[PDB]
Amino acid sequence: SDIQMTQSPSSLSASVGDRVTITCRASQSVSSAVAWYQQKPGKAPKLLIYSASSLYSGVPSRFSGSRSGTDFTLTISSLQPEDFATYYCQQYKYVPVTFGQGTKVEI
Amino acid sequence: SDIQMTQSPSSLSASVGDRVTITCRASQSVSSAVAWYQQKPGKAPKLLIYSASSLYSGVPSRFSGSRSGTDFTLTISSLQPEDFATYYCQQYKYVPVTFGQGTKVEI
Amino acid sequence: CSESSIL
Amino acid sequence: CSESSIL
Amino acid sequence: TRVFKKASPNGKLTVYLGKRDFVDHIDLVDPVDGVVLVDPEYLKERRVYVTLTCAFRYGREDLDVLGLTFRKDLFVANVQSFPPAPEDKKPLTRLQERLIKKLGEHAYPFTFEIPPNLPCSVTLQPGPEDTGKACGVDYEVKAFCAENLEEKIHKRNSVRLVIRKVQYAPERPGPQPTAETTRQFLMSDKPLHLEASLDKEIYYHGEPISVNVHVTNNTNKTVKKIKISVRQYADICLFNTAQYKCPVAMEEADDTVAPSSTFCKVYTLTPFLANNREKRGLALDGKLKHEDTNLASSTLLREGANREILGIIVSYKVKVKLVVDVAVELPFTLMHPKPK
Amino acid sequence: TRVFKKASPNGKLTVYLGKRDFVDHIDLVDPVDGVVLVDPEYLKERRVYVTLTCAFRYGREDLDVLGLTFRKDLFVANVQSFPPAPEDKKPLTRLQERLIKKLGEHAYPFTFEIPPNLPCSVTLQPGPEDTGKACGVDYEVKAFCAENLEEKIHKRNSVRLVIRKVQYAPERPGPQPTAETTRQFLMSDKPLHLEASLDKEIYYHGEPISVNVHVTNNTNKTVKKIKISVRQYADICLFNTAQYKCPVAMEEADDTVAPSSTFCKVYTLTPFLANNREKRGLALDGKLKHEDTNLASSTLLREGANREILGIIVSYKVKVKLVVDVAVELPFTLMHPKPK
Amino acid sequence: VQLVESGGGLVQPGGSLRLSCAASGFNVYSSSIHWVRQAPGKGLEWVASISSYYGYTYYADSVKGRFTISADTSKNTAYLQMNSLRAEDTAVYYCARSRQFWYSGLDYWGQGTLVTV
Amino acid sequence: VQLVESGGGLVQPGGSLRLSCAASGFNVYSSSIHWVRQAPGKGLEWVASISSYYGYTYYADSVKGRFTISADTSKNTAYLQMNSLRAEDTAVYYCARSRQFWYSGLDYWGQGTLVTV
Repeated sequence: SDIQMTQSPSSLSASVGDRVTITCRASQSVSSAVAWYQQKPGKAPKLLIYSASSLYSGVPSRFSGSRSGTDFTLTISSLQPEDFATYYCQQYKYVPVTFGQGTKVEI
Repeated sequence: SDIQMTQSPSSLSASVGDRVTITCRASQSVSSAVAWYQQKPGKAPKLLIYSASSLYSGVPSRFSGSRSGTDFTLTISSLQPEDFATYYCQQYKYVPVTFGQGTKVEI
Repeated sequence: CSESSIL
Repeated sequence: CSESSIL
Repeated sequence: TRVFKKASPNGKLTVYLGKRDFVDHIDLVDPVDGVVLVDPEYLKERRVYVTLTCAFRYGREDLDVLGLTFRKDLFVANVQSFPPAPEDKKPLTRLQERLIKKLGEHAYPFTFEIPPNLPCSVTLQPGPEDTGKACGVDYEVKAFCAENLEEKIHKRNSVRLVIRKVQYAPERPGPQPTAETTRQFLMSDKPLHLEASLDKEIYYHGEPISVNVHVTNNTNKTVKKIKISVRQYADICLFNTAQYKCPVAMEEADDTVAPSSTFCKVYTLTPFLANNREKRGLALDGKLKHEDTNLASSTLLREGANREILGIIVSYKVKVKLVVDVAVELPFTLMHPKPK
Repeated sequence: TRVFKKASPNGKLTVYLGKRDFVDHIDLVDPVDGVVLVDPEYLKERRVYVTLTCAFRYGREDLDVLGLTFRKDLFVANVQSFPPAPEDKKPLTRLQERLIKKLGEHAYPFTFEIPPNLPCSVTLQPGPEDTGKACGVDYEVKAFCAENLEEKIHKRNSVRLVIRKVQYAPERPGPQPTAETTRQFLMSDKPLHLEASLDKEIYYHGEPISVNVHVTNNTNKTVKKIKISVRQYADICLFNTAQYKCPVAMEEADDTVAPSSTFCKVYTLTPFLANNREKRGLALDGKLKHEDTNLASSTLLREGANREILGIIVSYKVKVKLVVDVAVELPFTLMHPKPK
Repeated sequence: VQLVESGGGLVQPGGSLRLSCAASGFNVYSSSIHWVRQAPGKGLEWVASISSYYGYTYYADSVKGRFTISADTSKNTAYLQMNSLRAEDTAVYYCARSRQFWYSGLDYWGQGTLVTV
Repeated sequence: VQLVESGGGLVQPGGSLRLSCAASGFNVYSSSIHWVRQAPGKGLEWVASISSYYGYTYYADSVKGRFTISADTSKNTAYLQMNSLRAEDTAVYYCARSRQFWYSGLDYWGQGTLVTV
């Protein structure tokens, strides 16, 4: 059934070099099946993390995931001028795959 | 192996209307598997009896068969002008199919 | 072995 | 039923 | 006429039979009967028996692994001969009494009225790697001298005969089978109409099968190929039914039919065993010895019930297929005529 | 690290595991290990056993002899956990010891050294009519409180885990397979030369298979069609070997070759399970439950001996056939890559 | 390596439109193609998916029955048929690729044609 | 219903000749075709036969290997291929038909083409 991925905060800002964390709770136990996306303004999203901890190829090491029960977190070790975008939390343990509402990071 | 098939007499004659018999001995036991054939001068042989007793279709009733052990007999109850020909005894219980030497019936 | 006879 | 747990 | 016989290795017990193949008329089966020739002084076992056995020796590839093969006697009946049993007292047939006269007072009769619905003598074609006794349904006649049924059979004193239960074509033919199918497609809302029809219900062995075909392709699709094949069904049901299938003859034609056009021709197929030798499991008509026989003829089930039959049941139908795919199957009967 | 677990229905006994798919390295199998959490205050019986069972359960055409489904445990090993066995002085793994830290003194370890050559977890696709337990080779882990082995274990205090033994593609490729056949005909000693080759030895599931073909026909006969298919064999050998025979994907080209001419093209086969559902007896990779899984990946026999391997052994090869008929078969490997 | 997507346009309510996702560098048998829209200024929403290896097709509840997804395997391009469009369906329609063995996120994305009411 | 046979002629020793027995009115699968020579003025001698239903072929010892027999099932015609003809084999080569189920004598005969080495 539906699994509301209540993602928060729905908006935030941080200077270049500051550490930022984004939290995403699953309304039901989804195991370790979560992935994080980066969507630049108006262009196709891009995959960063899968299995809620695994780092994809190409993406910088600055992106790291983590899990705690039904609470998932994505943390940027040091935000960079090109990291300002909208990040989406996705689970894929149950169909339908459900995406978070997103958190726009502002300069 | 070959089933030597002696047939006698090698020649005979009888007046029209007389009863004649043609004897055929199978060197081995061929069960009831023998057939008798009429071969007008120069033309294809014609089948008369099969199973050593069974009279073929279309043939006159004047022809008949019989068996006794390894001795086979073909008898004509009344010989007619059209009955003068060469008759061959054939067994078909074992290959190779072996034909008799034949007995020409003469005026 | 099998065989045959004439009644 | 089966489950999971984090070391 | 001539009668069969087999003399026991002991020489003191011989069994006579009028014929080896017994016809089945759907509702009745010809009574197996004959006589046994016995003498007292050679009869140290004090009694003589006869035993008709109907066996079903399966063992198909599924049980090839585990090595084990099985057989179940689908029907067994016994009769007491040398000491005449009043329970077996029945009037003698012409053949039995004629043999009694020929033989004298030192022979005794027997007779088994095989009930209907028992499977016909059918053999399944062994694989090239098989070396055991051919699997299938068969009938066998046993005569022996013994003190009682508990005494073990003596291979040095006993007579083993194999008969077979056979079926023959009905004297009156069925209706000309016909079959058709109509299909609908998303690409075009017009049907693909396929028909087929043989010439007559019943076909003798070796006689060529002939199929009328007609295709009306109103769709936008093209019939890549016309495939026609005749397939032999062999229902096996000892405890619960199982199904196996084998095509015995096939004819793939590259013929096609254009959109919104009609195609019609008559094909011909003739099932024969020459090219089907490699086909393991194919049903062959009952063999007496390790001889060669034709494809298993169709089995005439009793009435329309067709219920609780044992052993192997063989049936034929021919499938017409179009590679647009669409298929239709026609039943037909395959067995020899009644010998004259 | 997300370890698994399972709790007995009564909740008195629970068994932990680090992973459920244990890779096979051809020559060694990863050791199954974990811990069991028990409480002596509720365990007056004073034994907590663990049982690894390599069950082999087989179906096929036994239903016709009634429901003769059979299973044979190809391998069973036991270990005593709650009373520490004196002879099991084997050092713990990192996972076991870290779990022990997590759990305290009320948990006890265990470990099974599965020997090589045991069949890989494989399932045979059930037919639509089959409703019982899926046949094939599977592994299962049991844990139960008790007082002896002879006493029947109670469902109340038993835990059942199903693991599977899995095998992955080699880190290095093989040689580019190739095969050819030259045929001579009664017309004259003029050859019909056929070759075939594949792009590479190992193909991952779903990856297309490129077949490189070349035909040289110097005879007057014409190759009516080119038949190319990829077929799966599953060698079933519990007591005596049996061979399965099942295509999984096929391409039929109407290409031909004129007398004294050459022909060359590359085809693309791609096995997949979507259209192969109806094929009963097809081999599927071992499931952990009633889920959906891909076609059974090939099995890597230990060393070159390949002698006396039980259960089911799966292997693939692709057949190139010409309808003059001439055919050639070409092996290849079909298994997943090693996950990171 | 990439996914080429095209077929966007404008259709008033009750119309139907067809989108295509032409894959390149991988087969539709080793992969599963998902259509992942995004309404203007809103968040992502998965609307349909096809996994040719097994043959299953999955649709979101909001488009259950309305849409139909298919893909020919000869040229490894997937199509999505939208019927009876509405205002709420206006969005970008990114195509995406999910590894078949086994799912690990939508690692490759199309380019997101438009749909309007 | 009849058998029509043709192809007789003269060939000196060491030659080869082809005879054909084209049947009409019955399939070669429900019948077996036999070749029954008959030296001038002598008795018959069965030389070779074919039973298409089973595929077996039988040859007499005096012609084992020398001859080969085959039948074209598409048109119900059977062929005898005689190789290395010799003095003693001159004869009339009647072809004949034997019922396949089951042998009951050679009920139908060809017209007897002539072979004179």
